[PDB]
Amino acid sequence: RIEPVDIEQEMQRSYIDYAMSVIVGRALPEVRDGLKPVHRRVLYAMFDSGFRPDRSHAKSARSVAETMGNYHPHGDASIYDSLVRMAQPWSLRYPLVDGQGNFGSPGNDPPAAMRFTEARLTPLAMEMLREIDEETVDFIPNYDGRVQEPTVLPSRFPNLLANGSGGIAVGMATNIPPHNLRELADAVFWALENHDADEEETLAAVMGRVKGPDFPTAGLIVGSQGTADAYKTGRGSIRMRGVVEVEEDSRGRTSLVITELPYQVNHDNFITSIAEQVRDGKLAGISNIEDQSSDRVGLRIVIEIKRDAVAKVVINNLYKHTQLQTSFGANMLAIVDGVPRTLRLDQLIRYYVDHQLDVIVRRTTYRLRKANERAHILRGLVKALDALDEVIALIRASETVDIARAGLIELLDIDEIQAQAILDMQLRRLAALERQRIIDDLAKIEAEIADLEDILAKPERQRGIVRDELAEIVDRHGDDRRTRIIA
Amino acid sequence: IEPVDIEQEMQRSYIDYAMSVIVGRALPEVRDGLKPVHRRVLYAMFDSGFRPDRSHAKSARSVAETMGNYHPHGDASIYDSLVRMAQPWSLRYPLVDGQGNFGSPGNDPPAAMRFTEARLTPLAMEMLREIDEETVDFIPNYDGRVQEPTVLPSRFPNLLANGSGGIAVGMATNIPPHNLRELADAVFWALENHDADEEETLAAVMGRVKGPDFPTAGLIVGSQGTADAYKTGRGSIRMRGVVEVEERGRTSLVITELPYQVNHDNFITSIAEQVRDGKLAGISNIEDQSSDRVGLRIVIEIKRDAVAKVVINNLYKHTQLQTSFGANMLAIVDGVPRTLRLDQLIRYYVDHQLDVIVRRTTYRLRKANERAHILRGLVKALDALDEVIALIRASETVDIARAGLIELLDIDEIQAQAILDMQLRRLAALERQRIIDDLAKIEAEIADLEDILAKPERQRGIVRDELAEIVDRHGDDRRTRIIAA
Amino acid sequence: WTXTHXXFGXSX
Amino acid sequence: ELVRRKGLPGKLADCRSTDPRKSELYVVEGDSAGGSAKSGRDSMFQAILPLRGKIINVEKARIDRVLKNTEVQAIITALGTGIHDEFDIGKLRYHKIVLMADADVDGQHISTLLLTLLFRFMRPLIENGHVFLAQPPLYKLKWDPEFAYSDRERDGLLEAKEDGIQRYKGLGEMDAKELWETTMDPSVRVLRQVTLDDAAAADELFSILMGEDVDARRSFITRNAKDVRFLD
Amino acid sequence: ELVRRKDIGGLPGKLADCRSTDPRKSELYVVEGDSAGGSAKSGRDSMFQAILPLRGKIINVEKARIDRVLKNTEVQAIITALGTGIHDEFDIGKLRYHKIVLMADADVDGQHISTLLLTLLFRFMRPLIENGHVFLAQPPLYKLKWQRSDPEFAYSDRERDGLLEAGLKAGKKINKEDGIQRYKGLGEMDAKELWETTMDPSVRVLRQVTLDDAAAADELFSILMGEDVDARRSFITRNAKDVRFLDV
DNA sequence: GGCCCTACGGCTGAAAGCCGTAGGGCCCTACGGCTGAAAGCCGTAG
Ligand SMILES: [Mg+2]
Ligand SMILES: [Mg+2]
Repeated sequence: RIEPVDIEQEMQRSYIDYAMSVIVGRALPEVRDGLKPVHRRVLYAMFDSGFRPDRSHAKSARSVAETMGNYHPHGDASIYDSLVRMAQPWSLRYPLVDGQGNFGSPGNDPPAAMRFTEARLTPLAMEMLREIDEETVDFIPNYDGRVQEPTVLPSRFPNLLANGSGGIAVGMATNIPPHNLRELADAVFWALENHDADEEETLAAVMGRVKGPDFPTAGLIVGSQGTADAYKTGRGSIRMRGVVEVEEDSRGRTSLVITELPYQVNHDNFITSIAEQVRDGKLAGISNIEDQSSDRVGLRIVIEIKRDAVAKVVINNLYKHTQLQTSFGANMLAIVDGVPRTLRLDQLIRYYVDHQLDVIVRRTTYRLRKANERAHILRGLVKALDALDEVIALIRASETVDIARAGLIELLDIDEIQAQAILDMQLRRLAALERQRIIDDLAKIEAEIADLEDILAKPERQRGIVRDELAEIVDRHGDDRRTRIIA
Repeated sequence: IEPVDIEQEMQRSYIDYAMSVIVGRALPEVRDGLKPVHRRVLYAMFDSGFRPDRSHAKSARSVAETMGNYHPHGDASIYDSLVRMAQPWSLRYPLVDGQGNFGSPGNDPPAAMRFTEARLTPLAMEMLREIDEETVDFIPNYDGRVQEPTVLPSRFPNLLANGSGGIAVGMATNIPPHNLRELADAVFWALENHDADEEETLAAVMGRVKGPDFPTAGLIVGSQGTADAYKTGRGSIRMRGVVEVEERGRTSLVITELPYQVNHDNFITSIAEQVRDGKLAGISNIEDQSSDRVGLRIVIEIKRDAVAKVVINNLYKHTQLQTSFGANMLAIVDGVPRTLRLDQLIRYYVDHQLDVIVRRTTYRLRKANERAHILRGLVKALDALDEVIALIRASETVDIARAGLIELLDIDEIQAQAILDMQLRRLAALERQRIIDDLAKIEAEIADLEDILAKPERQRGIVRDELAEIVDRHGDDRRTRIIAA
Repeated sequence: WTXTHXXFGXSX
Repeated sequence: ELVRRKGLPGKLADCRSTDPRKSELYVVEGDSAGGSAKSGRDSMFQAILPLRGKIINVEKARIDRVLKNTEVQAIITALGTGIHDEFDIGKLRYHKIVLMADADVDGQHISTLLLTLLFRFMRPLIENGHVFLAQPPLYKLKWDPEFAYSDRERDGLLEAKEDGIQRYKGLGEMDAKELWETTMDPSVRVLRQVTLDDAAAADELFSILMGEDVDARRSFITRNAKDVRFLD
Repeated sequence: ELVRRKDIGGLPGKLADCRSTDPRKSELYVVEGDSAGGSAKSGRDSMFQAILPLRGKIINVEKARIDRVLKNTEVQAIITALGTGIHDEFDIGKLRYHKIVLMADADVDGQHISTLLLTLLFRFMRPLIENGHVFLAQPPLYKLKWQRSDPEFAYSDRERDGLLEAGLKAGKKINKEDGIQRYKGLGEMDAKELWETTMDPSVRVLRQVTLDDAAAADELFSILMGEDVDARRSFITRNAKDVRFLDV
């Protein structure tokens, strides 16, 4: 049954199919949780499996397989590699995986295999999954309908801005830098307080509270144009540099010691690129290059220079011809309502806060539904405490369990649910301390239901709940700025 | 810095390696007929749920749970181990059910771990039957965090049904497979004749186990090797393929069957390398006309100045079209390696089945006595129901209710708690008489169980009944046919 | 590994 | 007629028919799929050439690299015709060249990388319609079973967990009898035949999609994406 | 002195050399596994410690005819990293590292690999044992993760039960759930662990390999490693019985 | 035994590769017993 199909239509259909699939579901972060699908599905597979911080580490193969079989039908190669990048403190400003074992280094030094490493969620990753079981995010069936998976994660801190994201898609390519957590919290606190501000009022506020990127690798940002260009337009270009100190040898010689380097600069490739320009003799002022970095002092590259050479000139030449100075090319692309968008800083803040409020409103509704259920049961239980002797009589004189059920509905004014509760109730609960705990649990739940209806009714309180929960988080988990900013 | 003599080190280390390989990698336990890696893949599968009532799980999840919890070696050689158990040209009674590309009888490798799916087979469920009833010793795993079975209940003579094969240090084992129904006739003997001696039993089993039965069909040629192996633990069993001559004006040789463990691609290559050498003339051309619909079919047109019998026998000679399975019945018994006769394998498996059923009955008895000692305190609470309800209501806490419950009647803390936890549902008319009736039924069962533990005659009976259930449902016709020479 | 038992007594 | 192997590519399972008219080269997304294909094919007519991964993009790559990519060499050899000016349709070893790439989205992408090779390097093979695409299913909704060829066609078919929906992420998840009956049995399969109507409209499309102008590719994607479902 | 690869080498590729040029202060760790070699490349003292990792099992040089052995890339790598030469051509003056540490898993397959390693050294390079250059590094078995204080490492269940008892009795506190990490090989260790337990000279636990009698070693090697299966079978059957009682 | 080839975008700075998700690979060794005269087959392990 041959079916002729023109080549222009097939190229168009198949290549746009590939491109949309790469753009919306592989390479680009979703704006609310900061996560490409692979990150979402790995960390959900871990959460659902138990590999929390409370429990002990579980071999990576178990997370890689659980992910591949229930959520992510791709190769175990790249899933392991993704999980690993999430565990490295030089790759994520706020790592979401707690790895045990050789997970690599800043250099060409590779990570150990999947069978030797163990891995579990970090406490921040648990903030990413806080109350995900309270119908706070939309769930959809996985590739084969056997289970359900999150569409987005609660993301109770702003992941996308905290850890960045970098992704080559088709036709576009995102590259958002990370930021310092305490700062982003200030920006969000503003955006919650001034919920009404027009876009440019908001933009100026966040821009002044979010002084700039905070790379896991520390180092230096030089000047402010690129950063401003990035947050105003979503595209900028941010000059970064590493840190050099000058040392004076016992015998008058001087040396240059590199201790920090720009973000995503491979240490091995950098030492190789200096040595291959004294060997090709275009970077003079150097005489040897010794790599004294050990796991106990951290990075420590020592460059000894000629006595007929000036420290600051060789330094500026290193800035120009190596990556001791390189530009982070910001391009702030992200998925909003399933479409790609280049976003300004105020948009990355408002859209995240709007997600948090969706989350708290959904969470408060869920708790309210479940609380109404519980009070509808304890009210049918106090209605039977008051009328206890008639009840027990009816049941000790009913042929079946169904006859006693129908009789308890006839005898009070209650559901089949309240009756069924009554029959399912243990005798251990007929002591006096327990019959009191029942009336009191009703008192407590009606107080709580009041509070929840209040919340759902005042957006002031909703915003206030976001503020106070995120301030708890920042205080347990915020850290100092690593990357130093200058002019 | 302490010194060490090279002699002492080489000895301590090589002995530790060799004993570890002999007892825990290469050689099968005699009861369930498994190496560790097999026992741990089957057990992680069971524990994970990948049973035949449920959808095939991605084959990466079984490898991950096996290596994570039980078997700390490489995913590669655990995937291969699992894959082999699902090839039906490798297991006469396969224990893994494979969806996907699991190799071929030749050199087609299996699809990577990320592509295939895998679950347990019904027989493999019978290797695990009632493993949750204290039917086998468990020991802590490689990090004490969970526990693993030393052996599986193996409710069928897996070691003989499926063979084993393995290279260790200083030795090596090669038990062929066998027909499950024949093995069950021999086990039935050893049960009806439990007091009989070794001469007699070896006679009777050799007479019900006519020989190996291979997944690949083929033929066994000669009765001697079969008999050597069964009588002394070692023996050389010659197998043959099946040739089907067919007569465009052209006369051909169609191979439809081969001996067990003969690679189909390496076979063709050997014919073509000995016709390239030119030391098997008489062949016009070799063509694998083989496919999933026709099965094995290697058609071999022969020259019109060559005869069929002559060339067939040349092939028997220089190739593996006939070749010799060299058994060395060797297994681990009570922790040590032992070559064994067919009477010592059947008997050792049988003793295992009896062990399993007296252990399961011990477990069932203890749990029955638990539930009865509870039920007795409940019915004592029913005969004095008004006193007990009034007592509790008048109590202040639940501990006070409990103390008063032990005062009123003569009950334990287990029994008082079981009355306290008792739900109102059970104080209905039909439900109180359910409690009574239940106590009665459980005391009946308790009697049956005491009775089984007294009478070995009964324990052998339960083995025969349950294994025939199995063999009727899962046994099959003999494949390899037996001829003489 | 000591040479006890084999039939009766299992292998030791 | 043409000789079949017993110089041709290392990885090629070839057919045992000497008449290219009645023969078929199935081209496949790596070794694990090649396996199930070689087991479930009809070896008399069908050959199987597995390729490792995403083949090199020819439109972005200088021609001399393209010809050192081992998989490209495998493809040129397996067909025999030669390329460009030296192209000799006479030497064509198979008169259906079937592209069987994994039913998933990355298989559509491999399909495009390959149609690009065949258009820039053996365009008459497409002119005479010797180039096909096979439709290995992505999904077996078991229920009167049924098969689905993309994440979308699954939900229309479940609207219109116990071995029900079964995803085929490659041909490697497929045991030969199913791959025979869905894609390769000439008596029931649905092959799709590549045709060429405007060569110039075709030529410009390939430069836009596969070439180095990412500024022209972006604008194409954003101008024709929302409107792809409606090209019929 | 000797030159170490840096950019110009002339040495094995898997080798990660040391900066120091003086063999009397340099050490080569031959390490089972590329994961474990990689994480020893990071943990080392780059000044003095070089790393040659080994894919798994080495070629048995006593069963294997001399010709296949020199064509074997891993054996050729171990030879080139030592500078000396083999058989009659051997020269201890050209030795590249005056301590050779064999570091393999504390599992039976690391014993097999350290057995395939000491067979090679003894047949191709006997003098390196005779002079006490060849050591064995004892990996740890447990990490004890005290809460408030530094972790401790333990190299035997005896030491583990002693350190757990002593710390708890000192008022230190330990989680039941994730509190004591049992290692099953070197690949499970990060670079800091490998340093703090098998590479730092001041807490290392090495064992110097000596040679009392080169003639009963000759027959021992012949028995265990060679092609005479019966001699092996008989040797294991004679000596397995008394493995639990050799040090009483 | 992690190390290899692809796509994909944007930087550099001018011809490649780096970066992070995806498609797909490569095959050394020990061990015992074979057939056949060396050797590699087979099944669990690094
Ligand atoms: Mg190990
Ligand atoms: Mg040998």
